[PDB]
Amino acid sequence: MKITDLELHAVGIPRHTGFVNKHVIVKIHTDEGLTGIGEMSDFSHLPLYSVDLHDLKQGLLSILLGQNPFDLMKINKELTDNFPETMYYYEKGSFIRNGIDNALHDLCAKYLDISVSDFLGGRVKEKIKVCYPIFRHRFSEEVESNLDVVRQKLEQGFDVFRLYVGKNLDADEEFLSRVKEEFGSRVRIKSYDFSHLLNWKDAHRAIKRLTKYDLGLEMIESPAPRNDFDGLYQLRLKTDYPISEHVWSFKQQQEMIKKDAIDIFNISPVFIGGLTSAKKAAYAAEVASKDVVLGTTQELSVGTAAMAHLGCSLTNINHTSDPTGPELYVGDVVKNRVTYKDGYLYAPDRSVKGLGIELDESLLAKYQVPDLSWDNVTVHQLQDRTA
Amino acid sequence: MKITDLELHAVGIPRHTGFVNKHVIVKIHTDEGLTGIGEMSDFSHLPLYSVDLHDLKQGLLSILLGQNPFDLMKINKELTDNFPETMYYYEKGSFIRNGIDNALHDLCAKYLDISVSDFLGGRVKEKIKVCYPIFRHRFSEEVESNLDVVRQKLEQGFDVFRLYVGKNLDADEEFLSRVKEEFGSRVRIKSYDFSHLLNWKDAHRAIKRLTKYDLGLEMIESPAPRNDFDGLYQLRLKTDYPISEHVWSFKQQQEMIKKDAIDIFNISPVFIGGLTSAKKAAYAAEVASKDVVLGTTQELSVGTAAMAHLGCSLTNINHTSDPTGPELYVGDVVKNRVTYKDGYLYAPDRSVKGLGIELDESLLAKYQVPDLSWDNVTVHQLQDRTA
Amino acid sequence: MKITDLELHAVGIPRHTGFVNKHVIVKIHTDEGLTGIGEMSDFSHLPLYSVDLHDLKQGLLSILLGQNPFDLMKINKELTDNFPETMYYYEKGSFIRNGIDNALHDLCAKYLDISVSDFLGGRVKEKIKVCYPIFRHRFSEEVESNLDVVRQKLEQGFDVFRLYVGKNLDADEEFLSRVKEEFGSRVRIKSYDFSHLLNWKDAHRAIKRLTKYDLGLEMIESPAPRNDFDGLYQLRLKTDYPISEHVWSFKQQQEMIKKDAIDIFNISPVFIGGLTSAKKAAYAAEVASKDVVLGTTQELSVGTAAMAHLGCSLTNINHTSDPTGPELYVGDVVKNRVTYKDGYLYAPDRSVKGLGIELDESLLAKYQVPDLSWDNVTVHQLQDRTA
Amino acid sequence: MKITDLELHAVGIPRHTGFVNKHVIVKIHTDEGLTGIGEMSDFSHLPLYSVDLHDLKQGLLSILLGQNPFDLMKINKELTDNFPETMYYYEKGSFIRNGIDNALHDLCAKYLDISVSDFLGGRVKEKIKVCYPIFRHRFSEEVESNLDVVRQKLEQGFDVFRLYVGKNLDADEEFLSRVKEEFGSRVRIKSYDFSHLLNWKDAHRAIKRLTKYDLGLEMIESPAPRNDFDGLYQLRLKTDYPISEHVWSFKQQQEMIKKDAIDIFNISPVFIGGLTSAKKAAYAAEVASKDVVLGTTQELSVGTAAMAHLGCSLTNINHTSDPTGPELYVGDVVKNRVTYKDGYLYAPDRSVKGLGIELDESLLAKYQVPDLSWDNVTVHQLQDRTA
Ligand SMILES: [Mg+2]
Ligand SMILES: [Mg+2]
Ligand SMILES: [Mg+2]
Ligand SMILES: [Mg+2]
Repeated sequence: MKITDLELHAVGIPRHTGFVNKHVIVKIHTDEGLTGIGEMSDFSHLPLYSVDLHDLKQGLLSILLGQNPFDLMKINKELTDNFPETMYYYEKGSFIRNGIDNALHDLCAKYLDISVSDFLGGRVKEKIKVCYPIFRHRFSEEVESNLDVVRQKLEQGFDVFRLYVGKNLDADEEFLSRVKEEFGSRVRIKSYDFSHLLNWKDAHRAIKRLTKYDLGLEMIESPAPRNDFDGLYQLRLKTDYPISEHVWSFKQQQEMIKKDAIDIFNISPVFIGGLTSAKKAAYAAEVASKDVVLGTTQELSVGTAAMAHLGCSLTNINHTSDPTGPELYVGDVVKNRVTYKDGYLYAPDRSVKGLGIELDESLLAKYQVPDLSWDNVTVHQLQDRTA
Repeated sequence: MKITDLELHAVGIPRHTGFVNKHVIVKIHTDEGLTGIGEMSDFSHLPLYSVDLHDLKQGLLSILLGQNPFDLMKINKELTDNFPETMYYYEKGSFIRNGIDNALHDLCAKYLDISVSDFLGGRVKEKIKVCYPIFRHRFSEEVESNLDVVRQKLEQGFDVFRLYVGKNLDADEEFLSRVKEEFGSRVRIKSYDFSHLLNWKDAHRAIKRLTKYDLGLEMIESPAPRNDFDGLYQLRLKTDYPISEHVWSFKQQQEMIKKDAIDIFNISPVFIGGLTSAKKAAYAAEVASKDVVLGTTQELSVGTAAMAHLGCSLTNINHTSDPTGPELYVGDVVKNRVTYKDGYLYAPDRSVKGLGIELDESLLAKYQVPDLSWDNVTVHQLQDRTA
Repeated sequence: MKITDLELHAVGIPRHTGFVNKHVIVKIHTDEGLTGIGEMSDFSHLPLYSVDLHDLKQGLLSILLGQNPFDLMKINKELTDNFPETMYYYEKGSFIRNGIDNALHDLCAKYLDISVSDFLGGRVKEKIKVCYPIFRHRFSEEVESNLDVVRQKLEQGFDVFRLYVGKNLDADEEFLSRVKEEFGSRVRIKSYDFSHLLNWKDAHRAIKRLTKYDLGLEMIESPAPRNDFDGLYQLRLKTDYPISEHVWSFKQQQEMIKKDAIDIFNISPVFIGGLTSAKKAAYAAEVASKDVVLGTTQELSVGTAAMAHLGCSLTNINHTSDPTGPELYVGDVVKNRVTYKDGYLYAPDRSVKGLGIELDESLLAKYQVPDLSWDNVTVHQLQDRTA
Repeated sequence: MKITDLELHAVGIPRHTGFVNKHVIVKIHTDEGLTGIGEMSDFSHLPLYSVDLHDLKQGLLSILLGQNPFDLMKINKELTDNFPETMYYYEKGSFIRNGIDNALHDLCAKYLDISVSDFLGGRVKEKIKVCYPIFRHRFSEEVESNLDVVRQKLEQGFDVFRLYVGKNLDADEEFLSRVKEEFGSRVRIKSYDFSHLLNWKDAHRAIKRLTKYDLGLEMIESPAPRNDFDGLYQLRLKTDYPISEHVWSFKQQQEMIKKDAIDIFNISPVFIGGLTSAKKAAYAAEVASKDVVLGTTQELSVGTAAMAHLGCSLTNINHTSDPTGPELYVGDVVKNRVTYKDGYLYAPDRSVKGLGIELDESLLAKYQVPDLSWDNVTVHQLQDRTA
């Protein structure tokens, strides 16, 4: 069983918020005819440069050609050798490794005629509670619209949300106040996400005022600058609420564990390099007796399926998670999108071998884009995912 | 696919050193007729009490009956719930979990018609370098015999050994001196193992005198009391050689990582609860950028096969390992023992589904023992594995 | 005075060692006709992906178009906003910012009819002592050739070299032994560079054996993994020799200062984002009373000129530096290359406004490459800069 | 281009508060006829001794004569060699270096026919928000007068003030209460300045009671004894408000950064040695991701212009600053004083080469004083700047 070819399909898919993200769908072919599909999710994050896909295909083929897809450890070592961890939340090399590794999981599972779920340790649960995102308000006039989003998504079954804050505390607080007023306890905002925008003391001030509104609050996320382990730790001591932070590299995670800097490790395949790398991070957290939440960059159904399988295999996810990409994007590239019901993300049919998802060639063509080039966008928009 | 029954076969097998160990061979039956075999290796360690196997079978069946063998994470969680980690090197509950988990790996692999190697992440290598053990000298008159062991094993292909030290430094040093004198550089003693017998300062003194003899020395193992993380750390700073310590619980490992107490994590399925638990520990070490060595309690071919598969899947084993059980025991319970050549342990045939090993019912009967009861033995003998 | 257009010229230039690097020459045009030239030096480092230059030109123009070139702080803030620091030695975004910022310095200086030297604080010295690199030996058979390099470069005036070590200590030591034997004290090897390849304890062992050879040794560089501040600190306490490390981000530098992890800060424009960013790093080091050495990625004459101007303005460079790009590359893109005499890099003519260098359009065409795509190369080769 | 002569003009100028400060206006002449003007601001601080200006002129000429004004780094090194940093807030040697360095900036800019703004990195903003000072109350009967100051300055456009506290908490609190009562939210008191008068615990008590009044409070300044880094740190952990402290030497700043002792670094040219030294301090703060506020000793228009140029070039000034000297002093020595509008200090006309200020010889004569001798004044008056 050996890899014979690789295909990278670039697509552009807008969100209901108006933000347009570019993704890359992966296809890994073998000598036996089995093909694994994967996803290099959301390249639309800073830095403001783009990766040449023609060159990337050559580099990746050079690595994969002739290899046994079952050699996951070997292949991931070589992938990391060529795309080193950088201690940066949005390293494009991590998105790349992720697409290859989840495609390999799909491939191996298909070959074995089993769901990726059973290739990852089986299931602990059949679905995971998630939350719908409300992007940060930079202005008070943005509140009304966001309240309608809550009203609409709640009616659709999403009773839990998360709020990005930090830019305009008055606006943040106006929103939280309106929500509590209109929905009482019907809606929960499980997290206030600062996106590394504030130094910890300022975050402390913000946290102190925002936490006046506790609508089923579960955690405060990224309340310090990237890699500010000391700040995270001090904040963890001053905050009653659990502190959560994204895991973007093993070194970064090791340090947060060494310093006991946080309470919840936000782990997501795309930011750490794939399912293989995410499992290592999740197991490290388990060994450290740390809580885990399944994070997201907001991916399409292929990427969401992959993470749903991993999510349902973990024993230390005791809080609400974040992947709601297929609900946020207006389009997708599959025949049947992953399913969300009552604010829960369901793991794909365990009876279906592979990821449990199927590409729709007509949709791949429909959303096709010539490259990962950038369009007109501001830094604020890239940070907040707004348009 | 569900578990329907469980069998526990107790056996007693003497070593060439004269020490007799008791093991338990596991059989996990399913509704579809597939059976997974496992091993609860070497129960012959302190504390000086024994586990009732009739009661254990009931407790384990209560847990396993009706479950899907592929739910490894779920099952291991329940196993740990019933057999908690204790921070003790020889917790019998860990040996128990190990036997069940490796039997489940065998079962799942058989069902999928693949080697356990491909169920663990494939291969990074086809064999792992190991060393033959020379148990500690309590007296100078024990040296001669041990020199013959070296002479004999070297001729058989084992050019690397490890030496247990600490009880009699004069004897330890006499041995090392004789070896260097007779074999020059033909033989390497990759580790001096103190077995947690000395406080770190005394170990430092011992290390300073013993390291006068460096025959390809790779590490100093367990040079401090059990769980003495501060001592290990101080010794790590005073020793040029890497310091290695066994991983017997996640809490213990977390602490050694938090304090950067050691250089090499000695990981072995039997002491941590199985392949699933060992993978978690190995991945935690990888995330922490720490070296790993495959340790051992000296198991039979079933247990050695399981660890050989895991060993060949890891990317961070850069030193000589220790599993040489099948070479140390006079008998075994399989049709074909694992293979050792030129001081290397080979991973079972990757073409053979499952563990790649086969039980020999006649040998199971031959070595059968009614229970895990203890025979006449001293504390020194249990610590040194001598007779 | 405003920016009106931008040009990015990709080139490929082989080294005498056989390694081929790709660079990007920058041109920033203004309404008044003045053009600043710059260099995005050596993109040929991992990660193994390449930046789309057509897209990059658009992104950069979006930032620069219409701006006043004299607004260096404002522009650098916006550059960093779009190309965030990642805590990674070879972040391509840093090379990009560097090319833009040094082109802006050239532009501003030209407008003022002064040398970049006088735009950076004048001069403290007219030349800086540098060393010629001897890339790491992976095999003993590579020694002879490297000895000839020393023999040849010494005859040309380079009496100081630096040696990359870590892969094969026997080979490293063979080289050092041969050199001392053949040249006595005629040649100095000012640094042993581990390139973050070893954990600090292994580096300590290596340092202990390699430092048996002290041929005017000034420092040990990168003797620990990237961002291993604790390791650097411990090594700094165990090593008599100064410990030096590259500055690749302000956060990383802040942490090495907070922990007093090193003795010498290796600062180079390309890895930190340009002259503006390098000045900030150098001043931070000065405020911290820390020694500085001018590092390098080995750039062409445009990039080397820029760093020569900065180098000669600093008051805390008390050791031998590393930029010898124009001596290492077989070709260049200027009419007159920077000058090296007696192992010293001379700052460009202070009477010549701007960088003091002039592009040669025929050479730009000669070395032109269609893009920054990768050719066949191994990880070892990318780490060691060998072919 | 070389320095040929130096002039030091001592002047005495009273404040509207009645306090009389002595300053020294600097003139640096060159062979080409260009003259740079500078200011050694407010020598009227303890210690109670004065510097002989005849001797100083000789010492400074010895240093400057024949030098190239563009050699800022070289000259500042030599200035610091002769006037060492002492870790004291009011080291007269710092005022001296400051006057020379800002005069050199004026000189270099004039030669280049550009504003000092463009010699410092351009602009990030065109004006900086400042606050008017209310000096500490030692008695309750001093409150009324200070309330009139607020009433009067507010009408003139200053809506932000800062209050010196610590001597009489009852008086401090009486003032704050009256202000809030009479102006509601019309006026903001951005800082409560303890002037290093109290030990941190006493400051904590004072802070706890004073912060009952939050009129746009931005920071607590100098809430611990000089150089009490541990105290500043403990207070930073116990105070929600940012803690700010003056930077009077690089060693002091390095230590506050090493210990993460404060939130905001109050940087001002006069206390650190000039624009060159202040830029180094500001860049160090930037590298440390620390906020900066432009502090003051309250200087004349020459010194305020210099700092206005630096202030508008920094990217990390996110709070209200303090320089309001030209509004506080009854007289000045220039043709046109720096401009303040709506509580903002405007950077001098960017079209005017040099500092953008012009000396008025008649005013220099008017305010001339024979030396820097002290008049009758008490320690309390020198600490509080009262009369
Ligand atoms: Mg995203
Ligand atoms: Mg044992
Ligand atoms: Mg380079
Ligand atoms: Mg003053």
